[PDB]
Amino acid sequence: RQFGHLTRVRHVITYSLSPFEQRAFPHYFSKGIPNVLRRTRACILRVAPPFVAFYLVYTWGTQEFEKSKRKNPA
Amino acid sequence: TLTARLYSLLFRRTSTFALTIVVGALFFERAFDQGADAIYEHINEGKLWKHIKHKY
Amino acid sequence: GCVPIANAGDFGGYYCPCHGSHYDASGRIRKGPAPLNLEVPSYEFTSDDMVIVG
Amino acid sequence: TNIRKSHPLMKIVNNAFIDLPAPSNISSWWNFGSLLGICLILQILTGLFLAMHYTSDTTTAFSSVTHICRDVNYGWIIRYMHANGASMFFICLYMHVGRGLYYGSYTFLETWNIGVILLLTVMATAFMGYVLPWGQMSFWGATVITNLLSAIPYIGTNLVEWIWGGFSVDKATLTRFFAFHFILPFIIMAIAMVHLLFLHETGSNNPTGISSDVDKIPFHPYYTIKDILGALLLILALMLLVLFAPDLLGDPDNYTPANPLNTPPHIKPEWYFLFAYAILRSIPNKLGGVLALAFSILILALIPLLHTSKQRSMMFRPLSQCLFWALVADLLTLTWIGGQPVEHPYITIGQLASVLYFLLILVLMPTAGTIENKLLKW
Amino acid sequence: SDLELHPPSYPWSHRGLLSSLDHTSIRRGFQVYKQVCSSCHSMDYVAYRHLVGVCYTEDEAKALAEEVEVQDGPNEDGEMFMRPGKLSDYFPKPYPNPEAARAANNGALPPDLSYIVRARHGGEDYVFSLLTGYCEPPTGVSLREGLYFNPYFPGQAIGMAPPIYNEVLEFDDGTPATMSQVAKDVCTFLRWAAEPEHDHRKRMGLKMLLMMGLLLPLVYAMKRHKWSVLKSRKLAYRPP
Amino acid sequence: WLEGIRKWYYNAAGFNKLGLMRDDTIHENDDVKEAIRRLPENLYNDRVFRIKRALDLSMRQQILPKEQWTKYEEDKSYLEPYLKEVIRERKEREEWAK
Amino acid sequence: RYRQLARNWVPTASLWGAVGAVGLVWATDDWVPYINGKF
Amino acid sequence: LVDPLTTVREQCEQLEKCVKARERLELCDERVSSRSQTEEDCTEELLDFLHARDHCVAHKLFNSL
Ligand SMILES: CCCCCCCCCCCCCCCCCC(=O)OC[C@H](COP(=O)([O-])OCC(O)COP(=O)([O-])OC[C@@H](COC(=O)CCCCCCCCCCCCCCCCC)OC(=O)CCCCCCCCCCCCCCCCC)OC(=O)CCCCCCCCCCCCCCCCC
Ligand SMILES: CCCCC/C=C/C/C=C/CCCCCCCC(=O)O[C@H](COC(=O)CCCCCCCCCCCCCCC)COP(=O)(O)OCC[N+](C)(C)C
Ligand SMILES: CCCCCCCC/C=C/CCCCCCCC(=O)O[C@H](COC(=O)CCCCCCCCCCC)COP(=O)(O)OCCN
Ligand SMILES: CCCCCCCC/C=C/CCCCCCCC(=O)O[C@H](COC(=O)CCCCCCCCCCC)COP(=O)(O)OCCN
Ligand SMILES: CCCCCCCC/C=C/CCCCCCCC(=O)O[C@H](COC(=O)CCCCCCCCCCC)COP(=O)(O)OCCN
Ligand SMILES: CCCCCCCC/C=C\CCCCCCCC(=O)O[C@H](COC(=O)CCCCCCCCCCC)COP(=O)(O)OCCN
Ligand code: HEC
Ligand code: HEM
Ligand code: HEM
Ligand SMILES: CCCCCCCCCCCCO[C@@H]1O[C@H](CO)[C@@H](O[C@H]2O[C@H](CO)[C@@H](O)[C@H](O)[C@H]2O)[C@H](O)[C@H]1O
Ligand SMILES: CC1=NC2=C(COCC2)C(=O)[C@@H]1c1ccc(Oc2ccc(OC(F)(F)F)cc2)cc1
Repeated sequence: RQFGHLTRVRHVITYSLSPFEQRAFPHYFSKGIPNVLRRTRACILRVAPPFVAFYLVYTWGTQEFEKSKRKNPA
Repeated sequence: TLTARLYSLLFRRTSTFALTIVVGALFFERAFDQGADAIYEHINEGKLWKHIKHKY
Repeated sequence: GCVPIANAGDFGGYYCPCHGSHYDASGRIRKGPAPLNLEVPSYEFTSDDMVIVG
Repeated sequence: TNIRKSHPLMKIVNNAFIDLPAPSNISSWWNFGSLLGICLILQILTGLFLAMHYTSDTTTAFSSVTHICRDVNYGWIIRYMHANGASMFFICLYMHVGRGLYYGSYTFLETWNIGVILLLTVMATAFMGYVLPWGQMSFWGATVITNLLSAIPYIGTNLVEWIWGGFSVDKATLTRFFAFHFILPFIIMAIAMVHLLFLHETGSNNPTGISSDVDKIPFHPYYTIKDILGALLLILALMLLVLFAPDLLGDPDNYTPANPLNTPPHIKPEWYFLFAYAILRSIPNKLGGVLALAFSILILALIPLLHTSKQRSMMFRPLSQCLFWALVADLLTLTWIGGQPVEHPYITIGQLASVLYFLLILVLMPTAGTIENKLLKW
Repeated sequence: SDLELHPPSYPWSHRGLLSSLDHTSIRRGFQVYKQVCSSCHSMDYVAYRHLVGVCYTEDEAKALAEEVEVQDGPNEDGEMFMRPGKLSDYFPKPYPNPEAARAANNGALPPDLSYIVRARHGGEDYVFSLLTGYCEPPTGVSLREGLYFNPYFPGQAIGMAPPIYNEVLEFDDGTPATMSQVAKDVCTFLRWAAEPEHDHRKRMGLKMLLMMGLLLPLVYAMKRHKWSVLKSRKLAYRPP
Repeated sequence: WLEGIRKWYYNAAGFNKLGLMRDDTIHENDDVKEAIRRLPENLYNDRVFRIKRALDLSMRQQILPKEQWTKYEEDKSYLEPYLKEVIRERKEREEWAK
Repeated sequence: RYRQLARNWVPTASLWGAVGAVGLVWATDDWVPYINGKF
Repeated sequence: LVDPLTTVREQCEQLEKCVKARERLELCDERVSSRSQTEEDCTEELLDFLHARDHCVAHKLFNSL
């Protein structure tokens, strides 16, 4: 299937502008920083929790290996 | 504007845009090599053979 | 992996100089790191005074 | 009329990479396919150059490689590239597989299983390549791993000895691994051709998981520019390693020639196999460990049947998203464990991580799909 | 045994990302190998030629080569002879095989030094702290004899006698030959021996970083331009 | 209650933020294909649009204003009737062929 | 009903199972007389 | 001729952190020294001593080379 019979669409208007009429980076920081924050707040409670737990299991288990290699008074 | 001058002079004809790029790469190669080299050899003053070779 | 020295060790069999292991005359690891005993291969005693290892 | 559309050869290239209707909204996660192609070309070129200088005799091999690094012109950069290249390939591979899982791309069954095979094939390739220098790790790594096939009852011993071509990993094994390592990338190229051929039947998935026929765009120039950008970033990365940190991802024992009499303190394979090493090491029994190792990879093939969600992609599946990232972190943990010596606490961390892995794929994420379904009144 | 003391991190003149090896230090460090280490330890991957352009002029290197006796291939009669070394000869093996080396060292084989920096975790930091790390056993420790106490070695019992101490050699440049100074210099040479490319690679690193500084925003800008058509577009649904 | 969780989940899912309705997100197997195919002009073009909209937003890594988000209460199952019947039909042909 | 009233591939897959058995046994090389029965 | 390393080692042993591991070594010397039948050594306490000294040494030593 190629452009021409992909699907059937009715009543939709697409307006756009030549790249040479426009800025490459419209309001890049003023819109973009807020947007990136928004994006991160959205995902961090899904993504970050596991990696926290990794860091912890790795912290703990690395130091449990430390301790067990030492001597204790007995 | 400068860019206007450049467009009409160099970039409009595609044969010319190419001729620009090969010639500019030539001067860029020489320039960039020479400058980055000097940057490295100043960052590493004294430590290179080419800095100490006068002694032998 | 080093070569045990024969007729030596706490167990009068094999003592590794390396990480200090002690094999008996049976080759069995007695005192040291060496995970398991010495490696017992496949032999057959062809003649009364001949042996084949392989 | 127009050559790009008619000519038998150009038509294909046009249909494949210029006028291909791509979704408007594929993310950076769809970069990886092209990048994998680059990885593959990269290895073949750097590989070919190395092979003009290397020898696969036990006696000459270690030194022939170091000869590349000392006396061949630019041999050093080429060699380090082919080695960091192998890492970049596995990064690209695991990212690529990630996207498959999260966005439900695996619904494209033929594409997907070809892909599993690509993975296996690249795995074989890199396993055998790592042996080629004949360092301590190369040798003892290849020995331990190939020996697992000994645990196959009835035929194990015979089978491993036939692979070796003798009674240990020795002269005959290295020479044949060189041969295999050379021809395998070629076969990978064809399989990859086919991988694409099937993808081109459906076109691409996208992050919404929702059909995108109402908003496709010609591949060129949107995705030509974007792949190039990605390739730059891959090159940035590759060369950062080669030029700043060439040994960062390797083991130093591989600078010590292979010695059949002195076993290294900790034997590990390359990092890209560590998760599977750790699963294998968790099982007491040796055939158990083998079948677990095989299943940790082949399970990829089953994931299509384990899909429960009425939605294709995890974009709108919060519970599934959490579980997905759990699996990812677990694989980071499995990797950590696999790089560690078999002692407390790591033995038990590893066992847990191994359980968690299979638990997630076979029970938890299926369930979550279903819980989500009920939360949506379907 | 099965303990720690992993090396601390000494601020080598070549630790820095864009920092080259100190070539004067390499020259001194060669001397340290030549006069001290080369009695026990091979370095099979260096030839006299490799010193040229690095720490020795071409004829200086030739002088150093001529100083050694090397065997050469069969003459007319079909006999082996000895000759003076050339640039083309590799730095000579101190014994004709490993078993010979063992007999001479109480059964321990001294590792070749070609890659030693590279084939030990910690590299220069490890090796430096090894040479300068020799101490008297702690209370309760008794080592088999001819194995020495060194906290930086695996197991702490090393079959190498402390090879390094003040005025152990004389420096061409006349730098104060203190123990720490000679351990630094030999380490520097040992890094170079393991990785001749260190300087070239670091130069390229710089040029790669520079080109990428140009090319990454450039191509990124190209991307945004093409895609601006799409980024800007506004959609309108208009059923009758 | 059950409904308290379902409402939280809906907002978490977040398809509403792109102005999609639940039925827009259903993965298209053969049954679903057919249900869509039986949609009347109004309902079909509406879907076409909602998805154009969402896809264009996905591209931009953007969402709608909250004012514009699909409300939990207002989200009708436009597709279920068409689909329930497509499936009833299939189940029938299955039955028959045994 | 009508599948189960298939199961006509059971006697055909019986003969295909002997082809699989005998085939693996031929390709791989005692109690068959003559052939290998007399090594 | 004085090795600047033996200088700096002495300077580093001044530090508070070092003195604490020095105490740990002292206590262990008594303990192992005074018994005739047990199996302890003081490797552990020595090693963490050297660790504290040597991280200190590293910072300073190189200046004077
Ligand atoms: C308590 C103390 C101890 C701490 C431990 C505890 C941990 C607690 C914290 C939790 C940490 C774990 C959770 C992860 C982070 C939180 C979530 C998050 O990432 O939110 C992003 C979140 C995701 O957005 P979204 O819309 O929800 O979904 C993303 C889309 O799917 C697609 O987005 P798109 O299509 O718009 O494309 C852009 C996208 C593209 O995303 C991708 O393609 C993914 C990967 C590519 C990165 C981006 C392209 C740049 C190329 C990178 C490589 C080039 C060389 C540089 C050197 C590499 C560095 C080592 O870029 C990103 O999203 C950046 C995230 C990349 C994260 C990579 C993870 C690091 C690996 C570490 C492994 C652990 C071992 C360490 C060993 C060290 C190494 C030897 O959104 C944003 O932040 C906005 C996205 C736009 C980017 C903003 C600006 C960043 C610049 C990007 C380029 C550089 C990225 C850095 C890469 C490597 C750094 C090391
Ligand atoms: C000479 C011997 C070489 C043998 C191998 C063959 C190589 C081909 C070319 C080599 C010489 C370099 C000259 C380049 C020709 C000029 C390119 C061009 O002519 O076409 C550009 C494509 O390049 C772009 O995008 C470029 C952006 C992406 C980066 C790709 C650039 C390729 C670099 C050339 C490699 C040189 C090989 C050296 C090997 C020793 C088109 O871009 P635009 O659509 O904005 O222009 C619009 C047209 N206007 C401006 C004239 C109105
Ligand atoms: C789906 C059901 C799941 C059940 C699985 C339970 C286990 C029983 C299965 C047994 C069959 C095993 C044959 C496949 C090999 C799997 C192991 C594997 O990944 O081997 C690769 C080589 O790839 C190779 O050897 C493969 C190269 C090309 C061969 C193509 C194989 C076709 C299968 C694909 C299925 C879609 C080597 O990786 P390693 O070096 O061992 O990894 C190092 C880890 N320490
Ligand atoms: C035998 C194979 C075994 C199984 C394969 C496992 C795969 C290994 C994993 C590698 C990473 C795969 C990436 C998965 C797809 C990314 C999905 C994603 O980007 O999700 C983001 C959050 O992003 C983020 O937060 C992006 C951060 C990326 C995190 C880096 C990954 C760490 C590497 C671990 C290596 C062992 C949310 O995006 P969406 O739901 O699309 O919504 C977009 C906004 N509306
Ligand atoms: C069919 C043609 C293929 C060409 C591929 C096009 C590459 C497109 C991307 C380029 C990335 C830009 C960064 C490159 C930095 C180049 C800087 C530079 O001059 O470095 C080179 C080494 O760099 C390097 O060697 C760095 C090069 C990194 C490119 C690796 C990617 C391609 C893999 C090649 C594997 C076969 C040599 O510098 P010097 O030795 O000082 O030589 C002085 C000048 N002649
Ligand atoms: C035997 C050994 C065990 C150790 C295992 C170690 C490795 C994995 C460990 C931990 C991962 C836990 C992930 C839980 C975080 C989920 C809760 C949360 O923080 O975020 C929820 C997401 O909702 C939701 O997703 C709803 C909550 C449902 C989450 C399911 C938790 C299952 C995680 C897997 C545990 C193995 C809310 O966040 P958003 O909806 O993004 O909105 C944010 C603003 N409210
Ligand atoms: C013979 C008296 C020697 C001289 C002179 C030098 N070294 Fe040595 N070294 C020797 C032996 C027998 C061994 C093996 C030690 C063992 O425990 O088995 C070594 C070892 C080294 C090592 C390896 C450290 C490790 O982790 O394995 C290094 C880095 C080393 N030697 C360096 C070295 C240097 C720099 C010398 C001159 C300054 C030097 N050695 C002299 C025997 C002898
Ligand atoms: C998927 C593609 C490939 C991968 C993943 C790959 C992987 C590897 C790996 C991991 C090594 C060990 C690198 C090292 O640490 O030294 C290696 C070495 C080698 N590879 Fe490949 N390789 C690939 C393709 C090729 C091809 C096509 C050739 C030759 C035609 C080749 C030739 C070599 C040679 C000669 C070596 C030995 C030199 C060296 O160790 O660097 N490779 N390969
Ligand atoms: C040599 C290795 C591989 C190469 C060269 C390769 C190549 C590609 C390319 C070019 C694409 C299209 C671009 C993209 O969507 O990223 C792609 C897509 C895909 N590949 Fe791969 N691939 C490889 C390995 C794999 C593996 C291992 C899997 C799965 C285990 C896989 C599954 C897929 C899937 C499902 C898609 C479709 C993604 C989508 O459209 O959403 N591939 N591959
Ligand atoms: C918590 C109880 C209080 C007393 C113990 C306190 C110490 C901390 C808890 C762990 C105790 C160590 O005791 C135990 O040792 C064994 C042997 O290495 C390891 O455990 C492992 O044993 C073997 C390893 O070959 C595996 O078959 C087994 O499946 C696994 O659990 C763990 O390290 C730990 O479960
Ligand atoms: C076809 C294709 N469809 C889609 C996407 C993205 O998603 C939409 C579909 C793509 O990114 C791509 C793609 C794939 C490879 C590529 O560059 C090559 C080509 C060939 C090559 O060598 C090889 F051996 F493989 F032939 C190495 C890299 C460029 C583009």
